Amino acid sequence: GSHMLLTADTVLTGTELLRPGWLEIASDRVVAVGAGAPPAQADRNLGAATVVPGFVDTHLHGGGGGNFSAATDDETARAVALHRAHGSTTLVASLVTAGPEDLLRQVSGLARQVRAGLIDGIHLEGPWLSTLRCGAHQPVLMRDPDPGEIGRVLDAGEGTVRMVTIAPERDGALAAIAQLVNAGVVAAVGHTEATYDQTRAAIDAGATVGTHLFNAMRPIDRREPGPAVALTEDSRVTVEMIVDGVHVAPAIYRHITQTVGPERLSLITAAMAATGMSDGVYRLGPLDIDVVAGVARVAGTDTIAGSTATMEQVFRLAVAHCGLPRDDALSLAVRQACVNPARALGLPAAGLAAGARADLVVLDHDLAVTAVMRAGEWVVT
Amino acid sequence: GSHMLLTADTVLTGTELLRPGWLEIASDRVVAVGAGAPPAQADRNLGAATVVPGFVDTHLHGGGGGNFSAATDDETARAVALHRAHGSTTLVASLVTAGPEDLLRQVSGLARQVRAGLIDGIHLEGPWLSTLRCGAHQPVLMRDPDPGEIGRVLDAGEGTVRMVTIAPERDGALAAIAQLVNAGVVAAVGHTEATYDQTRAAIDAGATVGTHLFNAMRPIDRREPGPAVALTEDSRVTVEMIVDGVHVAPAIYRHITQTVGPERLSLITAAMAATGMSDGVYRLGPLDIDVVAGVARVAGTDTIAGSTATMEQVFRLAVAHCGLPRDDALSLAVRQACVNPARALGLPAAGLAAGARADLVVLDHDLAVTAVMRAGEWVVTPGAA
Ligand SMILES: CC(=O)N[C@@H]1[C@@H](O)[C@H](O)[C@@H](COP(=O)(O)O)O[C@@H]1O
Ligand SMILES: [Cl-]
Ligand SMILES: [Cl-]
Ligand SMILES: [Zn+2]
Ligand SMILES: [Zn+2]
Repeated sequence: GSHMLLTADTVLTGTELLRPGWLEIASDRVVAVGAGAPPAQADRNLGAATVVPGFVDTHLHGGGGGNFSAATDDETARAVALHRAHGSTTLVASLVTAGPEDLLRQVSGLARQVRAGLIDGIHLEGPWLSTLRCGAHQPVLMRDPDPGEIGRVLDAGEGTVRMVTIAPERDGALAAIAQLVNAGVVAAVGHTEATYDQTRAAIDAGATVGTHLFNAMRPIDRREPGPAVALTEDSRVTVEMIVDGVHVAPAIYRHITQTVGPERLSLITAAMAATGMSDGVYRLGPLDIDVVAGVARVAGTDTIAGSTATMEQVFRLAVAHCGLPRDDALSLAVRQACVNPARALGLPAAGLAAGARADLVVLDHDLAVTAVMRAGEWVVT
Repeated sequence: GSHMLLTADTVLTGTELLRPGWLEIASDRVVAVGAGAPPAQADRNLGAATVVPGFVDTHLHGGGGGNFSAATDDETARAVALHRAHGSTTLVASLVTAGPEDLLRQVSGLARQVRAGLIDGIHLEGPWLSTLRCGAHQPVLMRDPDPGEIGRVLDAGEGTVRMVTIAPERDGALAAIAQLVNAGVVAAVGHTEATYDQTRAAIDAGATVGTHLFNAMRPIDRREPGPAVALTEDSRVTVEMIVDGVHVAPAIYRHITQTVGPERLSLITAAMAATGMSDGVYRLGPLDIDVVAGVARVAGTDTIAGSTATMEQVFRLAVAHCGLPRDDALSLAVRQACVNPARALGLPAAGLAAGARADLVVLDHDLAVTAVMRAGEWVVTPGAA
């Protein structure tokens, strides 16, 4: 654009709650943001709306019928369009376990769409995972992390692979974590039967993210705490959680938030390709997924295979279920849905502040998305 | 009575860490506490020792060969003498699940020792329980909480029953919790297969304590969190934890401390009658117990017969495993072993402060007890441990 001055009764910047607030947008940047009456006459008076920074979804597999694992322009476009429509202005595309050949093709294909700007990075969830915690993955393809293949895969992405999930109990997992962190890649722990001690070792080797805490993860036990306690204990780790109301009980979300504090939890969707569509049978990598009432299940089991949630939905549920008063709930959920995930992944600092890119979301009273701006242009006007 | 002046390199009062510190004792009361040099020449300089308030053990079954469930002067005296020598200056004696007539006799007999001053209260850990997990005491006598029997048992205690463990899923549990709170008794949640929702209902009905969190309790599951999460979530609840290194992993104790904060965890021993006994085989109530390297087992079996922890041991393990630097660790451990449990049970607020009873413990640099004072007199005088 050129000159936009927005007002709204509430503006959350990432670190403060402005009531009322205003933002001045020039081209694709925020030039200025503040509380009270605006420094000039406003162009857009949003009224009784809440403005938050754009949502930063760092772990999702598709949407609107599109699968990121397809690594085609059409499927990526329809996934990006749906999530962007719901306020996810930054997206890390996740790949499920795959054979070496398909992995290179998928990484190369997605890396092109990063460079094109459709997605902001690649997450490799697999193949270096535990077969005991596979879920919606093909366990046959999981393998020990080999430093030759890791280098080949990172070479193919040309710096666009941002995060790799590792099962810390596989042979060569601790070397692979060091190898990833030397390449500037975030090492995440997930899909693992690791003990407390093995997860603690992975953290000391440089893992800094917990992949959807409590899902595909050994449970907490009084004598063997398991990975979830190692991950919540260490302040260097940002834990992911899927708060769609299906993957973990809301009281678990509340418990972990209590434990790790406001800066150490990231909300994610793990959205699959049926997000935004109708019910039926779908595809995730090389698997068939039956979505019944929006609940994704691997065809023929009881295993939930991913969510059908957008960041707008998990934001709303975080606010409702975090147990804090409304204003504090909004502030917390903005840290979890915008600030913490961008920080954890080395992404452009989320936040509405002078010089930041103008990515923001307008929420109505019920906290539904009414507008979405990305790079200073309305995606949803 | 005259004023005794004590000095030590470090005095923890329950809220402050004084370095150096001093305390003035008159009769059985603390007169004054302060930092720096004493007001006069001290009657005893404890030197390079750390003084803490007396330990408050709110859940234990015996020690030194005595079972509180015996409800005799001889068994209670032996248990009290053992734990007192390791710094527990306040004790709440626990009874396991028992038959209705045996329950009344045990309560009646322990109430007399409350009135005599050997113990400070009674905890009924049973019979209104409902778990078969390891830790179950006598599950064939577990039964629904009948308000008639509760009134009869509370009457028998003449106000000395301070805590009652309730499994929240039994018919009548929520009513029993309301009945206990109205009678001024603490309702604890424990020995239960209750869901998260059923436990949160018990908390809304007035339960304020979790009986040895994670032990004898449904575990945490991602879709059914179980009672431990309801108990850690609610600020009204003080959770018990047995930190002897065996009942819960040290990192679980850190996790829970990190979750609930410094005010909401109590260290307990759940000590059984073999606590503090030398290696050997012993007749303790209805069981032959074999003690090997301080671990008690029923003779002829590999099965561990419960905790043999003293408050001295759990305090030292709490300081070692809480993951804080030493001074912050001592300050947390004093809250968990002294202030939080006394407050949860409505006991005389622990702490070395003007007006408080003179109950304190002297520890060396290894955090071993070297002296114990209770009501202004040395139970264990410095050097005699
Ligand atoms: C793509 C993928 O792997 N998604 C996982 C799924 O595998 C797992 O079954 C589910 C719950 O796992 P849980 O039953 O251990 O919580 O979480 C995620 O949806
Ligand atoms: Cl997932
Ligand atoms: Cl016990
Ligand atoms: Zn995933
Ligand atoms: Zn007990």
